[PDB]
Amino acid sequence: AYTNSFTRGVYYPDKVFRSSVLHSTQDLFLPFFSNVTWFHAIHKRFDNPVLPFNDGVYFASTEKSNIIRGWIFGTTLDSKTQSLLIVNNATNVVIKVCEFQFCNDPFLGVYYHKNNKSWMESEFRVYSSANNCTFEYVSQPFLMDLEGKQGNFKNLREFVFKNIDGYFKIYSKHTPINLVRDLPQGFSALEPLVDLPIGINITRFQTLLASSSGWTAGAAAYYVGYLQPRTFLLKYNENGTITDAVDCALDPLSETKCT
Amino acid sequence: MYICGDSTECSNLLLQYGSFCTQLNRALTGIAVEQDKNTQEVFAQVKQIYKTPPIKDFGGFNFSQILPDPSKPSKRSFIEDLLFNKVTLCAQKFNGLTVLPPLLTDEMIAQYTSALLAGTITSGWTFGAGAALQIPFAMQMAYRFNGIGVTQNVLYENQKLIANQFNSAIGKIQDSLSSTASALGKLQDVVNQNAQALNTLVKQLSSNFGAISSVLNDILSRLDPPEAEVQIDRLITGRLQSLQTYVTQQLIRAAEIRASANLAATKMSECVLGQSKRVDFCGKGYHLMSFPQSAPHGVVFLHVTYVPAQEKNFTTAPAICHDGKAHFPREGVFVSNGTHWFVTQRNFYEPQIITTDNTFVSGNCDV
Amino acid sequence: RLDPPEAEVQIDRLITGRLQSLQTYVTQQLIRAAEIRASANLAATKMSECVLGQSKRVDFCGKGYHLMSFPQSAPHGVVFLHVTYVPAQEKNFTTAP
Amino acid sequence: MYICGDSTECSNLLLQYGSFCTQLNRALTGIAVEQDKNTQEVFAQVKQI
Amino acid sequence: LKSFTVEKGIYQTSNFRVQPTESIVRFPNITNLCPFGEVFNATRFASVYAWNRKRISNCVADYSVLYNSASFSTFKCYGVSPTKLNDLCFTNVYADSFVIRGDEVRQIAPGQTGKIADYNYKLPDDFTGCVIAWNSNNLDSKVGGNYNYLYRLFRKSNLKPFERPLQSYGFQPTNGVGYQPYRVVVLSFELLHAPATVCGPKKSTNLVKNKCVNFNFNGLTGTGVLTESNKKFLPFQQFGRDIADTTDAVRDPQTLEILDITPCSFGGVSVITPGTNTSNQVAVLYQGVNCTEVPVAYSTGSNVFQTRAGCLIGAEHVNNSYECDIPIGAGICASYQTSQSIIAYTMSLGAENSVAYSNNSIAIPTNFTISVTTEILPVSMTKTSVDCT
Ligand SMILES: *[C@@H]1O[C@H](CO)[C@@H](O[C@@H]2O[C@H](CO)[C@@H](O[C@@H]3O[C@H](CO[C@H]4O[C@H](CO)[C@@H](O)[C@H](O)[C@@H]4O)[C@@H](O)[C@H](O)[C@@H]3O)[C@H](O)[C@H]2NC(C)=O)[C@H](O)[C@H]1NC(C)=O
Ligand SMILES: *[C@@H]1O[C@H](CO)[C@@H](O[C@@H]2O[C@H](CO)[C@@H](O[C@@H]3O[C@H](CO[C@H]4O[C@H](CO)[C@@H](O)[C@H](O)[C@@H]4O)[C@@H](O)[C@H](O)[C@@H]3O)[C@H](O)[C@H]2NC(C)=O)[C@H](O)[C@H]1NC(C)=O
Ligand SMILES: *[C@@H]1O[C@H](CO)[C@@H](O[C@@H]2O[C@H](CO)[C@@H](O[C@@H]3O[C@H](CO)[C@@H](O)[C@H](O)[C@@H]3O)[C@H](O)[C@H]2NC(C)=O)[C@H](O[C@@H]2O[C@@H](C)[C@@H](O)[C@@H](O)[C@@H]2O)[C@H]1NC(C)=O
Ligand SMILES: *[C@@H]1O[C@H](CO)[C@@H](O[C@@H]2O[C@H](CO)[C@@H](O[C@@H]3O[C@H](CO)[C@@H](O)[C@H](O)[C@@H]3O)[C@H](O)[C@H]2NC(C)=O)[C@H](O)[C@H]1NC(C)=O
Ligand SMILES: *[C@@H]1O[C@H](CO)[C@@H](O[C@@H]2O[C@H](CO)[C@@H](O)[C@H](O)[C@H]2NC(C)=O)[C@H](O)[C@H]1NC(C)=O
Ligand SMILES: *[C@@H]1O[C@H](CO)[C@@H](O[C@@H]2O[C@H](CO)[C@@H](O)[C@H](O)[C@H]2NC(C)=O)[C@H](O)[C@H]1NC(C)=O
Ligand SMILES: *[C@@H]1O[C@H](CO)[C@@H](O[C@@H]2O[C@H](CO)[C@@H](O)[C@H](O)[C@H]2NC(C)=O)[C@H](O)[C@H]1NC(C)=O
Ligand SMILES: *[C@@H]1O[C@H](CO)[C@@H](O[C@@H]2O[C@H](CO)[C@@H](O)[C@H](O)[C@H]2NC(C)=O)[C@H](O)[C@H]1NC(C)=O
Ligand SMILES: *[C@@H]1O[C@H](CO)[C@@H](O)[C@H](O)[C@H]1NC(C)=O
Ligand SMILES: *[C@@H]1O[C@H](CO)[C@@H](O)[C@H](O)[C@H]1NC(C)=O
Ligand SMILES: *[C@@H]1O[C@H](CO)[C@@H](O)[C@H](O)[C@H]1NC(C)=O
Ligand SMILES: *[C@@H]1O[C@H](CO)[C@@H](O)[C@H](O)[C@H]1NC(C)=O
Ligand SMILES: *[C@@H]1O[C@H](CO)[C@@H](O)[C@H](O)[C@H]1NC(C)=O
Repeated sequence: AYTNSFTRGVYYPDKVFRSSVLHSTQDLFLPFFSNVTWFHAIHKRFDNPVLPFNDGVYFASTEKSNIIRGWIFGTTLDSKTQSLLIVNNATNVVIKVCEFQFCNDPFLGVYYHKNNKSWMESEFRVYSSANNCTFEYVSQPFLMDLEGKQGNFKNLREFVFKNIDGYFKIYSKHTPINLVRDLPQGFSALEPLVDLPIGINITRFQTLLASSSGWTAGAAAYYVGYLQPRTFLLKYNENGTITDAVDCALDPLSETKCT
Repeated sequence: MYICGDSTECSNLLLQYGSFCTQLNRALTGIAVEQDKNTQEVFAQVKQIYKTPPIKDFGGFNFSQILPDPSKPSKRSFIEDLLFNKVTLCAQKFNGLTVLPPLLTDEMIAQYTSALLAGTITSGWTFGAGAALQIPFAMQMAYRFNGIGVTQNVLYENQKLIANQFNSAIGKIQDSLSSTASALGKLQDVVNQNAQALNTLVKQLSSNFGAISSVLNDILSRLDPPEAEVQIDRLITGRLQSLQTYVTQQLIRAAEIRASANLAATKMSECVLGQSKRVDFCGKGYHLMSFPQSAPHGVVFLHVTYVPAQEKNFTTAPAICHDGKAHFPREGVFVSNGTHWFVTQRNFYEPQIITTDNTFVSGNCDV
Repeated sequence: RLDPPEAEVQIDRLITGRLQSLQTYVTQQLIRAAEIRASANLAATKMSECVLGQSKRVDFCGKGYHLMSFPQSAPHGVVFLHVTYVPAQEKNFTTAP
Repeated sequence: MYICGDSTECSNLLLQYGSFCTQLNRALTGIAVEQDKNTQEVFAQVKQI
Repeated sequence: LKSFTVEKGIYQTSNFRVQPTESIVRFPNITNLCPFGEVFNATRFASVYAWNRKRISNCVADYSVLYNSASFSTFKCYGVSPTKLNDLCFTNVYADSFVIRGDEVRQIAPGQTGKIADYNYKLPDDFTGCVIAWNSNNLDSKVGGNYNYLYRLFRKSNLKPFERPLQSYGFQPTNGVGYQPYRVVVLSFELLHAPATVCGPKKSTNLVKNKCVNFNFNGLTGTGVLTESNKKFLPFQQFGRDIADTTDAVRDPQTLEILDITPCSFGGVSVITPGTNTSNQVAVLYQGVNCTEVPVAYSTGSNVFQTRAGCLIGAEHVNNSYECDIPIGAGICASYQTSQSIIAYTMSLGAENSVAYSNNSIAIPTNFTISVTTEILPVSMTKTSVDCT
């Protein structure tokens, strides 16, 4: 589905504390109402495609229980060039920038409630094979609200992935909402989550999930969008939290507003 | 400081160029002196200081809202305080940007305007010519009516109605200025122009002007004398040009401001200290007097004017013949809606019997 | 002291400095001319309205009531002698409308 | 169109020089508005044809 | 004024600026460390024949944690120094870890002599790795003597730059001075070859407040007064900027708090005096400045008065009213009077008067006085022309 965003994809660009200051910034931004690609993770049918990392990727999803464990980033994804593994769970990540040799289905693959629903871990293709490595990082044993607690969907795991002059940055934000329908209208800035002076280039990125013919279709939606160089007027509240934003290129009204 | 403060390199390299700062010092100092002077002419036009008497027995004319109230710490008019509240907008010091407070104080200007209004109401137009001479306000209004060629009698014949109309008008202007703010656009724009000019001047500090960076300290730390100079001279050049630009439009704005100030001083000395005759100069309609009120960096005038409202037309004749001789009106004009002929003052319908004293003879009828 | 090739740099530096100083002087000169011309227009108006005639404008031809004035040439300037009437002593009475 | 007429590189270069031409544009815009204002003030002194 | 005599009045003079009081350096502490602790301190190294080659990047080449060691005898680089490694960022660092004969420590250094040196470790002609000599006899020692670290590499073919003696039975503590086994550790790093991904450590000092000090916080160098501030920074925002996009607030890196920046006082200075022959007593004024700091640079004073437009020195205050003679600002004016001294006061706007308003009396003049007054107006100035050339 060629959906359209409304106001999402806004992340804090800097560490500057601006109090009640309306500041303009020209940078990679996801355009307002930009048409974005919708994906339904089908649990034979599997929506796990390798999509281009066209210089800045905006991922969004409300899933629960960490169905999508992590990301694969690379320009070869076949151990020829060092690739980034970002498989994550409750405690910490196992960030791994290594010339890893991936598999066709390189993920743990916990297929619960799918075959006949008792419990187990199916495979361990998370570690397919490796030509070498070059570096690995393990983050703090945190505990983020990414586990399975549905209630009313409030785990909006929007993620901004950037790789500029070698520094790879990840912005994120947990946004609670109530409407269980498609992305509701609202404003919520995405704070930086992790910076990494990796120094590599990513051309293709693939998802990591957690022939199932006959099983019901998967119930999980996530959106992919691509940022583009645009100018945004960002409103820093008294307490330096971005509360509103405008894009000149949207329409003449926004153009005159920002000018 | 503004260009390259806190550097011996800054000092010596600026010394290389010469005396540009030297000139610009007087450049801005003359502007400041001119501001202070302009204030001096516009306001301090009185030798002595006057004070209103306690008894506000102005023939029923209400002087209060404009008048000072002892209660408030600032002895401003009600309207002047309202204007102060209406008009609205100090982090720029960081680069030697200094604001010199006006020599006078809003309090001093308030006292000056208070004395001006008091002297006006008390002694008509004489105080300007010299020592103020007490007069009845009604007498002054009669003299103004004469000045616009209006017979005094009407003034007394409608004293109460005139007072009521004046009171309603002053209240209405009070309410209008209280509600809307667009009237103060001129002063708001002046303030905004100044602020934006200073703000942009500050902004220019961040430009490399083709240099590797816009941080003189970073240039000094990273580079050694030769290429440090190669970059620093370029930065100095750019900041220099920005500064002369700023000084220039400051000069031009000050020039036009001085022209406006001279115009305002003339308006003061003419509308206020006397009853002029230049059409529309003292506002639209037939000018009577005016009342000044200070505002931050500006002045406000309350032009009071007469305006005819209702009309009743007639038929006229150039002159009259009584005994084969031509009689003409001394003043006014003849008028007849048929039945009878009369003469009246031009600016008011006051029919009168035509008689010997009203008119004067000249020649015979045929011509 | 310097061969023409490198000396060109210093020559350009001095050229730029002298020309920019000259144009700054020109701008100052023309603004001075602007205000002096405004003053001259004012002076001509005063000449016509006070010398050639008796104006009613308040304090336009000097303080007090204006009677007439005289001109006097001055180097690059002019002087006016304003003759004015002014009451001196005042004694007050009782009035009626 | 004058300083760097139709040149992306020249525009990028002039970007380092602040907003001088921006201020100049503001000024000339004010000049044109002043022209119109002068015309209005000097001519349309009456509001009844 | 380029004159031996000056007219009575006020005249602008050289400005004044509060010079800094001291310097302060506040920085975070020793951060993450590159894999150097292992290279220059470990229980076991690699074999001489299998001389270790470790690529190091994406870390902090913290020289502080490395140079805190005192076992080194002479640890300096021919082109750089460890001390100034705080503000140096590396691309990649190669670590060479192997155990050899003690006498072979220098033979690992570039520009050495001996055919037994290149047998196990060839000497490249452009080696920037600084040589380090340190004691590792205990680490390399074994009771009977370790012969496993042999130098059997006797390849006849010439050895290229980084293409991949046995006078003691084994590595024993009984080896004499200069003969005990030594672990050769060299930080062979190159710049301009790989993208910058390694940066250096930092150093900090104590804190001060309410003083014009040259503060350096996280590389931000600037002079000002540091005062505790109630502004609430965000958990990740360490500084704030004003509408002018200029730093105004800074959060301490070490402690978690917010501090303001207040550049220490400065402002014009001017002199007020009567005519030269009139007297030789002067008044000094500091526009937009306070007497709090006037003793910085007449420092005694003994006659000081605060004013909205600055604090005056060397003049006497008067609580009387007179016409302004030399304006000062904020309705303050100076005059020279009686013994004679300079005095300041509140200007007398004018003598108070109050007309006997009765709207029943009329003041009619009895007579008049004709007056003559002068008016002066420029009408022109001298022409001028120039040859541009
Ligand atoms: C010229 O116009 C001025 C109008 O401001 C006259 O000053 C007086 O101003 C007050 C309003 O502040 C007018 O109304 C008075 O209001 C006060 C208090 O205001 C409110 O509270 C009282 C109850 O305490 C209530 O009665 C009022 O209506 C307000 O709700 C009252 O205490 C007064 O009694 C009075 O109502 C005055 O009317 C107004 N006085 C006059 C004569 O207009 C000023 O006096 C006028 N100058 C002359 C010479 O007439
Ligand atoms: C326009 O026509 C009006 C009609 O009245 C004029 O009124 C004027 O009013 C005065 C008196 O108030 C007249 O003088 C005398 O008026 C009395 C009675 O007044 C009216 O009635 C008589 C007829 O009974 C009529 O002749 C008057 O004109 C008045 O209309 C008369 O009994 C006397 O004979 C004597 O007229 C004025 O004569 C009268 N003026 C005129 C022209 O009629 C009003 O003046 C007129 N306006 C102008 C500018 O001419
Ligand atoms: C660099 O300088 C010294 C090196 O030891 C440390 O600074 C100060 O040391 C104090 C005593 O160890 C610490 O006081 C404690 O602070 C904690 C903070 O949660 C309190 O819970 C505890 O009750 C003590 O008050 C203090 O942490 C620290 N303060 C300052 C301004 O420096 C410090 O070394 C550090 O040690 C640990 C605690 C980590 O912070 C390391 O990253 C670091 O090496 C360094 N100062 C810093 C980071 O600001
Ligand atoms: C930056 O500061 C503002 C307030 O200064 C934060 O918004 C919230 O506004 C109110 C009014 O000041 C603050 O007081 C009260 O806090 C309690 C919770 O402690 C809350 O229940 C009240 O309704 C009221 O908000 C409040 O502390 C403040 N923050 C919160 C969470 O309530 C603004 O959120 C701050 N910006 C940040 C944290 O990014
Ligand atoms: C969450 O993630 C961490 C890894 O980031 C997991 O760490 C495990 O710890 C043990 C002992 O160190 C290792 O043997 C395992 O290989 C790690 N598990 C992996 C890599 O999958 C941690 O166990 C995870 N916790 C949960 C509840 O999933
Ligand atoms: C006032 O002058 C007008 C002009 O003729 C006289 O007649 C009026 O003419 C205008 C149009 O020109 C019409 O609008 C009116 O309806 C006309 N009114 C009448 C009564 O004719 C008018 O008579 C004059 N009034 C006088 C002399 O009293
Ligand atoms: C006007 O007539 C009255 C007659 O009483 C006098 O008023 C005096 O006016 C002066 C103002 O200069 C005051 O100083 C006196 O206090 C007033 N005295 C009285 C009794 O009113 C005086 O004869 C005349 N005023 C003049 C010439 O100024
Ligand atoms: C000049 O400095 C003194 C203090 O050094 C100012 O007086 C007050 O001093 C107390 C000391 O606790 C402060 O709390 C006040 O804030 C100070 N007031 C001000 C306005 O700073 C004195 O007022 C200062 N004079 C000026 C700035 O003109
Ligand atoms: C995205 O959605 C909008 C609205 O339907 C549509 O105009 C636009 O063509 C879509 N983008 C595509 C098809 O690429
Ligand atoms: C396994 O068995 C049950 C039998 O009813 C069936 O509901 C389901 O389709 C199968 N898959 C599960 C439980 O995931
Ligand atoms: C891993 O080992 C091989 C040699 O066996 C080497 O070529 C490669 O550079 C090593 N590291 C990576 C990231 O490929
Ligand atoms: C200063 O000027 C002269 C010469 O010093 C001197 O006679 C005079 O007393 C002084 N000025 C005045 C106005 O007295
Ligand atoms: C003037 O009088 C006031 C009140 O007595 C006093 O506070 C002040 O110190 C006096 N100033 C001088 C110069 O006498």
